[PDB]
Amino acid sequence: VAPTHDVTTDRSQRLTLRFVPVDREDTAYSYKVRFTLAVGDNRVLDMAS
Amino acid sequence: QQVDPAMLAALQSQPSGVTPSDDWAAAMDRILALTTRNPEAFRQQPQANRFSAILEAVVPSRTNPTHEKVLAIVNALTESKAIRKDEAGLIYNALLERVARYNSTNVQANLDRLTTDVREAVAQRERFMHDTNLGSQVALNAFLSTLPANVPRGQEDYVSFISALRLLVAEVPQSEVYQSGPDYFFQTSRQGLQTVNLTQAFKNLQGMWGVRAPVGDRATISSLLTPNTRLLLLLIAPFTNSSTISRDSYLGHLITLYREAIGQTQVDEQTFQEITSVSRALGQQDTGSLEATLNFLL
Amino acid sequence: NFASLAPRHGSRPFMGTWNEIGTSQLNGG
Repeated sequence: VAPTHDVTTDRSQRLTLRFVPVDREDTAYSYKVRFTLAVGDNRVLDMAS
Repeated sequence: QQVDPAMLAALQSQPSGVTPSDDWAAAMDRILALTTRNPEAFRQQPQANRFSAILEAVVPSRTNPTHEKVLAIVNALTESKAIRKDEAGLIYNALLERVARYNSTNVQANLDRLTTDVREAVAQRERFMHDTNLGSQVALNAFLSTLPANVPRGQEDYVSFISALRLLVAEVPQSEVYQSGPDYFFQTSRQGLQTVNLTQAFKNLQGMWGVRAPVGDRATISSLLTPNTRLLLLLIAPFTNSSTISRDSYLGHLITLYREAIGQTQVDEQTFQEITSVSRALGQQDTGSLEATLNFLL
Repeated sequence: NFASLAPRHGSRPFMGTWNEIGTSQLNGG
């Protein structure tokens, strides 16, 4: 019967979303990146995916 | 093992889970969330199994008990062995064709009268398992309307022996008498031994009720008694007090002495229970735990 | 009870076993 009523969202959380980078800079062998993973406001993140 | 057959009809044709189509008072009991054990259990079912119960409870369905009332009859006929058990799948395949052929308002109310007297007027079947006039009272009241009541010697002890024999087949639910051939018999148990030839016993006891025999005569009755008469007097011994045949008839040499012979074994069996339990308490050969044990008791 | 979350097989909710809450996966355990 696949339950409803506060199993799934009613409310348009985006199913997956592309983060954007900022403050990347180089070395002759290495490479840095940075991200702000803004999981926010009545949602979770599982971090394996 | 069961008492009633319609409960098994209510066990083989009712839904085990609570449904509002048949048990509304228990299905509405849990929709409104008013229950002792696990009250809050109907909100947390989703829209699948709410509307499939909450619609069917405020307006019930209208089912047909025709298939259920006949199992309260077809079971009630096979409990009393009227039908073979290998056969009830045919008669319910024929009764359901019957009561749907000639169906009416009447027959649906006439089966319902018949699923009540196989419940509360089948108490006769509970009755003559106790009074056992299946084959013990009305099958022996033909035997007491067969024997001659005019005995020359011992007119009074003749009608006290059979007064103690009617009590024998009454206080025992298993024993029964019957008509097989031109003579009546009496077995002390179903699936049982010790069949007495009841016609060939009272004919042996006729002309015997007054002897006044002495107490120095044992091995004469091989040509006078018969061992089944000697066994019928064994089966009348525990239900015969000391006031039936008093002291000095030859049955007083038999019926009183048979109670002493039963009186030996009803305390020596307790002795025999002690001996067979002390052979493993000290350590004894179990082959030689019965040879010398019986010789001390016989 | 949290019965409004489990995917119900019929009326009874599908409640898992008791080893489905932790893990003990080490090298040789």
